[PDB]
Amino acid sequence: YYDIDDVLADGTEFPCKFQYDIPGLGYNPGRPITKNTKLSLPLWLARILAIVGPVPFVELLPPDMFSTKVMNAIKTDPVALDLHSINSHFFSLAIKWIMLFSEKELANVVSELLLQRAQELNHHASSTSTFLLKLEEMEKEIYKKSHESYKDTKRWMFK
Amino acid sequence: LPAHLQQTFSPEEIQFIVENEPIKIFPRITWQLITTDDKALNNMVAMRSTEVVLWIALLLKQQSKCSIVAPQWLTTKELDRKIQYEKTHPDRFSELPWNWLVLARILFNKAKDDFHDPIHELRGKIQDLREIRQIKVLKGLKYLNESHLQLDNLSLLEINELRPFITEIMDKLREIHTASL
Amino acid sequence: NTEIIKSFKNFILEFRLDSQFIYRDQLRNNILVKNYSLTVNMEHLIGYNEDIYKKLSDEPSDIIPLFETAITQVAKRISINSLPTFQLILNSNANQIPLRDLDSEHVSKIVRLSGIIISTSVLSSRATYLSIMCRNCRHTTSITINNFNTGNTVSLPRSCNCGPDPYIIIHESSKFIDQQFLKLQEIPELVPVGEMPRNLTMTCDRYLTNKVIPGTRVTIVGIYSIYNSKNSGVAIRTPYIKILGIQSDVETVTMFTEEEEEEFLQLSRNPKLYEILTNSIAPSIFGNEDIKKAIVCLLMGGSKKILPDGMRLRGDINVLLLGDPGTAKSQLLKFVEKVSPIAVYTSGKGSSAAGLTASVQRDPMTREFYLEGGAMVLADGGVVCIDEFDKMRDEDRVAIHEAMEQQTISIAKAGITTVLNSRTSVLAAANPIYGRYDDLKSPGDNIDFQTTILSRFDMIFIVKDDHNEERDISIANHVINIHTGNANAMQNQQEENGSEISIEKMKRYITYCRLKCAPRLSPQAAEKLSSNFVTIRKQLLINELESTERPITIRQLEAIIRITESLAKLELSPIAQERHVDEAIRLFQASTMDAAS
Amino acid sequence: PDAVFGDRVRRFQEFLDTFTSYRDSVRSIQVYNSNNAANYNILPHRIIISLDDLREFDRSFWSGILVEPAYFIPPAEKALTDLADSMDDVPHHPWKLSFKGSFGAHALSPRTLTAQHLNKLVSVEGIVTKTSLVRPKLIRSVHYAAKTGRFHYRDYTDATTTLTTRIPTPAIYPTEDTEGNKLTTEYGYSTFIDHQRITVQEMPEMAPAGQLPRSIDVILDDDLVDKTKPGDRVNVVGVFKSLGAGGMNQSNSNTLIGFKTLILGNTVYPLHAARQMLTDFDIRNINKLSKKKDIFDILSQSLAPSIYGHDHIKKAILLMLMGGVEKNLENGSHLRGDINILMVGDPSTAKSQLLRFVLNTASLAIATTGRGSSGVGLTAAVTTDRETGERRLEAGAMVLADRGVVCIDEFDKMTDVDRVAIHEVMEQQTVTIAKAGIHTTLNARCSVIAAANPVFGQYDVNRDPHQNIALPDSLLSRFDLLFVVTDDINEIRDRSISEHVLRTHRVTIPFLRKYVQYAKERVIPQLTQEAINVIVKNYTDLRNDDNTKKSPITARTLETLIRLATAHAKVRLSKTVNKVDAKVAANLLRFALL
Amino acid sequence: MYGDLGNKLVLEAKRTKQLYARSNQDVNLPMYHEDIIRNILKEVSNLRKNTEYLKEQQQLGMLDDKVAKCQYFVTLLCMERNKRCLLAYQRLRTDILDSMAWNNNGLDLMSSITFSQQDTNNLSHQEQEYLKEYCDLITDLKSGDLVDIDLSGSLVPPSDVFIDVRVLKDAGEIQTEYGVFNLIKDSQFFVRQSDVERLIQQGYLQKI
Ligand SMILES: Nc1ncnc2c1ncn2[C@@H]1O[C@H](COP(=O)(O)OP(=O)(O)OP(=O)(O)O)[C@@H](O)[C@H]1O
Ligand SMILES: Nc1ncnc2c1ncn2[C@@H]1O[C@H](COP(=O)(O)OP(=O)(O)OP(=O)(O)O)[C@@H](O)[C@H]1O
Repeated sequence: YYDIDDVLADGTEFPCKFQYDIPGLGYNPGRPITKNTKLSLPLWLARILAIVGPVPFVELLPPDMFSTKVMNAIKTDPVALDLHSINSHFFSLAIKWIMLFSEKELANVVSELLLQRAQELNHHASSTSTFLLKLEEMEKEIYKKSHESYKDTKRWMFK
Repeated sequence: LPAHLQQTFSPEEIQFIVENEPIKIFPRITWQLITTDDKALNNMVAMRSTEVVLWIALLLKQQSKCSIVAPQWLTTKELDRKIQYEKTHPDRFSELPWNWLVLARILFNKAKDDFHDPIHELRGKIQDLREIRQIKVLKGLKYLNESHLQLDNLSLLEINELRPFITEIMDKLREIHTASL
Repeated sequence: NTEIIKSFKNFILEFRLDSQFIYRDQLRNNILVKNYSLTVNMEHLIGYNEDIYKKLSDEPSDIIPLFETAITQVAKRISINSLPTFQLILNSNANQIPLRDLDSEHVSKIVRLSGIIISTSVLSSRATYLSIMCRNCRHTTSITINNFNTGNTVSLPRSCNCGPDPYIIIHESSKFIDQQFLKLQEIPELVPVGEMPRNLTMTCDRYLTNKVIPGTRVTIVGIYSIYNSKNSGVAIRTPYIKILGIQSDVETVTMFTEEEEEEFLQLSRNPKLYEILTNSIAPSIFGNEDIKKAIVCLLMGGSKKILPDGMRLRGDINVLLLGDPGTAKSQLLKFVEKVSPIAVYTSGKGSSAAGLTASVQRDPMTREFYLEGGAMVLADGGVVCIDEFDKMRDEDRVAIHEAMEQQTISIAKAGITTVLNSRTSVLAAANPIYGRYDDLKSPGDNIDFQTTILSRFDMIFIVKDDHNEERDISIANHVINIHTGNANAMQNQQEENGSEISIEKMKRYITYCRLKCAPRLSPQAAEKLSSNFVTIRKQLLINELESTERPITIRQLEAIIRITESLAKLELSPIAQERHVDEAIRLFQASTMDAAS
Repeated sequence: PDAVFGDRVRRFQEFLDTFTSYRDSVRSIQVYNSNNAANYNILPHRIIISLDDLREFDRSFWSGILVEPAYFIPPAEKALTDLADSMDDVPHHPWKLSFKGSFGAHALSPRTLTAQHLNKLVSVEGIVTKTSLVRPKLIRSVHYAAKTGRFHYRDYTDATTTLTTRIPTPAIYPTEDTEGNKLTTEYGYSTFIDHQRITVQEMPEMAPAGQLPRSIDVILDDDLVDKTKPGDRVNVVGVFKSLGAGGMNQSNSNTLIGFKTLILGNTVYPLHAARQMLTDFDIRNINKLSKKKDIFDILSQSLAPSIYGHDHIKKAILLMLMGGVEKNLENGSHLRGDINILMVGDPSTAKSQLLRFVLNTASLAIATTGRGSSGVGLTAAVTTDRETGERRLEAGAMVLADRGVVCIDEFDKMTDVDRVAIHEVMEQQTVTIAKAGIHTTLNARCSVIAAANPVFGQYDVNRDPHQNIALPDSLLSRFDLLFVVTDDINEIRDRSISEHVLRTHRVTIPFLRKYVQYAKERVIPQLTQEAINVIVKNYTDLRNDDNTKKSPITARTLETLIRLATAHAKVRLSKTVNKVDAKVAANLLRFALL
Repeated sequence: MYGDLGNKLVLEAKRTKQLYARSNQDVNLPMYHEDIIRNILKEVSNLRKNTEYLKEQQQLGMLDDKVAKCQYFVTLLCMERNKRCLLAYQRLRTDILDSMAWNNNGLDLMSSITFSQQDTNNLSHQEQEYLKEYCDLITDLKSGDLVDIDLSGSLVPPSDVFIDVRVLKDAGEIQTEYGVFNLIKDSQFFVRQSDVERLIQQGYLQKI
């Protein structure tokens, strides 16, 4: 698949900095970029630039506010949370985070989250200015199939 | 190239695999059937049973020259003993006719006005049993482990209704379990 | 008695029309997502329910909740403890005796009202499940108080073997319901002789509260019971309504069904909307094509930017209509009132322009100064409409200067100083100095001294009086068809059902299309309007050197960009284009020339 | 008790590890307070329990605190206070809690009340505008039989224990215990506590437009009184609680609620959307950019990111907002040390644009909208009887203006009765009033920002530049800067405007608010003979050129001419009044006058 | 910054799916964004002549410097990052006209794929030769079956053998095979099952 769901999800930004000083700039004069300078990085190049060197080039700093000031909020009540305005996806960004990181700490704690969100979703499936709908919209695709199954299954079962 | 309903069945063909099962009739009429799965008989005798496939008998009922006998568990004095073995057993469902829900809906179109007093009793004694199954199914999925389930007695219909969501939740969590190591 | 209970638990688990088994098929659907509520439907409920109501009419105030105890006992059948009690919602429709027959045969019978709700109170609490302690003897009991005869259905007795009235209300194990005392007002059209309208009071339960905003048409069905307050002659009491269910019209908070939007998308793909509305908006208006297009863009509006800094832009447009009497600027304004979601109509004499926005007064309880009234705070999200902008000089201009252009007022009267929000949209229709002389002299003499209001509004029409001998006779042919014969009421009903749009369809899709899409104009248009303005200012600049003064300043240039954003809300496209924007200036280029001649 | 006490004791062994990191903290805070009190020749009992130490490893004990918060908190106190004595008993007041953390979806905006969580933990935010009185209250008085020398003991329970609805004691003070001794009471060993109610409005931006703001109220205790100035973005957390008898205490009880909403809470916090602690890093960088000799100009251009030009106006706002000092005269009247600028301009030329975004970075300076009811600087003797026998001079609008800024509009579109009030508060820092009560001189440090419009359209050039608004010169003489905004039409000027509005329908702010609020805490030079020598020469030539030209200036204008340069050195963050500051002060007035 | 227009390119690609797949089968595909893809065809042109300068200096200037190697990677990576989107929008374009090509693959006057979206019927006229190369290929798949099996429609299973069908919006004489049914205007039928399958998908009969 050409992956139209997440090719934009790697289009999002990500703040990290350098370890060396490189004259390769495309961001606009002053072609030497000084080291340890915090730069907004798109996920695609930044994923492999933290790999290619021994010592890689980009200082991968963790955006630990996407670690510590939300691990607490999801370790309390997984019912109505801001899962969305902090990150327009919470799923593949968590996937491609853990591939470089490989730490089972938060890899346990979102595994608690999903079944709890799923526990709402099935038994929410039988049949307002800016922020609110997309709480109800990141869940949409995941169940847009599901209640459309229940919709026809009544319409055969009755007359 | 359907591209519409691919990962599961639509609800119009799940009846198509069950209509090809045989039941018993009471014939009336007297070459006849060469239909490659036939067993055509001679001048057929009434007051006797015969294992006949379903879909030809529904067509035989529109021209109205035969009659149907209900299967042996379709009395109200039989279904009650099913509701006690489950109300004492919240673990699972006990005893299942395996195609019961789609079997009744075919049986309620000129196959209901034949039987001895089933109205205001039978739809009473069925629609209760549908939800008691699905109340049981709501406690089960909360207990979801990784990659191992226990569904023992489910109708084909709920299998066509639990299906298109139960995959991609456990599949998406299969990634974060496996890609962690 | 009891056993009625057995007549209904054995009644709602099986009532159906032909093989749909509906009430179990919705209660199951209603215990899941937490609402805990019912409705009732048609006739046999009526057919034998009168045979129950012939034993419920005697007191439909205590055995109405004898329904309520039943459905909990069918609820636990669909569970297998955290189980609340339920509520009821009704339906009935034959007519509406507005406010006439209200003491004789209507104590404790089922009534239906049509009114306009005006005033909401703050919430409160009464209990429904309590726990009770005897003082020195320490008895423990629990009493439930379900339906009412306001307070004091039953009291607390003296028997625990401890002392008199030893009973106290703990707050450890208690539930609560909320009441309203919202006030109802008579719809001002049904009983005209010479009278002034009256008013009643009512309460409700929590799973039907906060469902109304002030300024709406509403209908309501409930009881007419009587309380007795001891804060006037013999022992007289007062009237009030105990409501049951508001099967209202629309809200006029964006949840609705799906087949509504299906036709809307099926209509919005046909690209004839801009021309077909101008015939179908006002079925009683001869032409007036430049003015008519200004109204549809006014009703929907643009957007609002809270862009990542401190300040903000104002996403709205505000028009004016000045001209001779007899050019239908008046009766056009009643026409926007019914079609708007929220509309008020204060169009006359300003009405004490200091008391237009805010009022404070002493209080009957605690002698306090709190905020009560306003014309703007009622009218947010929608459109107001006023007139007579010649003979108000007192406070009408000093009250709208702050109310417009930033839409952020704060009252600094004796109590609070709070910046309450406002997102309003104004409209006015004045007269010049008897019309003709302002079109037969130097083009001044419109407002008596100041033009500073005129820079604050962008769109200005200046109509006039021609004498074209073929357009009047059609008009004289027009209005006799609409006065008597009512043949165009049969004609426009004949072109309705495939080509035109009635009034009740226009209202519902405007609130849908505004509250879904969010436009933005394309950067290819940025070269277009910039090249437009520099000669527009120059066309003004060539006029000032000829000793011609007055008014154009830069609010209009940031007003055209809202105008071109307006039809993008109409087409519901997330961009804006060039055939989009060239028609937009074609409305405003036409209104630049009349600003000079 | 065994069932209701067992999970107390099992918690009594559980939470002792949940203060492994606080059992040091709770005794370190008192050992010096025990020390300094013995060598004088002070803090309350705050034990902040986080969520984290009670959610990582207890679940049954957890959700009891967020479902039934009535059988758990006096367990937590009683097991706390023994650790105070088991740690500290050798040297010769209950230590209640605060409970900070997150909550997981209990940010009930009080426009909404709850059906789910009544009698539970609630997090509430908003603004307070009531600020009622303060009044003490007894909890325990000790009696003493003066004959036979023996003592007594008595505690009074009330609607203040926050949780247990005990049998009340409808009594003030008893006499004659079971003896023939006239009872004496020791008041030094009788303990007291205070009691203060405050009403909280709604944050009037996130409540959607269908209603006026609503309100509820909260009873707090001594530990955070006088912390709540009226006009603070406060955020409280406490228990939800009903009290009062509804339906029985009077008979027939028709349409009278008897269930008052109350919050008996703890631990308020001011928020900001005064306390901004910065590290060594940012405090060093702000000195590092202080080393540049251009940063007065960069701050001017980095303020209003929408509007072209007006750099004379733009430097003035940041000069005013940061503020110039007033050195009070010892046994003498202090002078004006406030600064008070004014604007006027022909319409739609961004005169009200920059007036609303000074309120976002205001640093606790909440202004009005200039609606000129009597109350702009006064009280109007509003007391509301304050529970039958208390009369209070309720603060109208100057308790918010103190060491802050205000802004008001529409001067000529006002009556007379506000103009007499703005006379007093400008010539004098204080108002003093005796309406039906007490003469009281309460102090105020204010600084107005003005906005008016000319009368007769575009008539400024063809007539006198003066009298152009003709409001009384009592204020014009009390003001200094009358910027007259031009709107001249040039084909390169407007073309530049046209794209810049268009480019924005799609050096930082929080660093800027730190820099000024750090610069209110640095020392004030005032002292260099070199800079005072040049400015008086700079005055004298225009003292020859004020009277034969446009506008006569006065001696108080010299007190500006120190004050602008005085604040201009505050931008420099130095203690030497340089020379370079005196050149921008002269040049700013030269555009203001010519 | 770099692939920014491709982000909003694939963003509006998301709208084309949700328009079709939620409402109904009737596609009315919007437009091809030649104007949008010409912008990224301009940036890929400028980016390609950027690296051949450093391909020219890598032997003469910095002398295959480690900095220059990373400078090749950013120019390498930003190519293919752009390359990922521009075909993905290209595939989701062509993976929906096939559904138009399947359901009306020839049932009644096939090569009349006219009276159909004229503003985009010149757009997909460059894709018509792609489209008809499905249509030519779909013909031999109909004939290359060794027996006659329908591949044109009839996806819903049959239930009964007698179905009441009404007609409207149609005239003329059609159905020369399987017996002529003599279609007059607004007159219902009562027929067997297999005949009307080639006419319901044709869209002449209306209601089952
Ligand atoms: N262009 C028009 N098309 C249809 N009807 C019109 C038009 N202009 C006026 N009328 C009719 O005039 C009738 C009475 O309106 P009226 O005479 O009150 O206007 P008016 O209020 O005097 O105008 P003005 O507001 O300028 O004073 C209405 O029934 C209306 O139908
Ligand atoms: N001189 C200016 N330069 C740039 N933009 C301006 C200017 N004047 C007005 N604008 C634009 O016009 C909009 C509103 O201006 P504003 O309403 O503040 O005028 P005003 O200062 O209120 O005048 P008045 O008080 O007389 O109404 C702003 O969004 C701003 O971008």
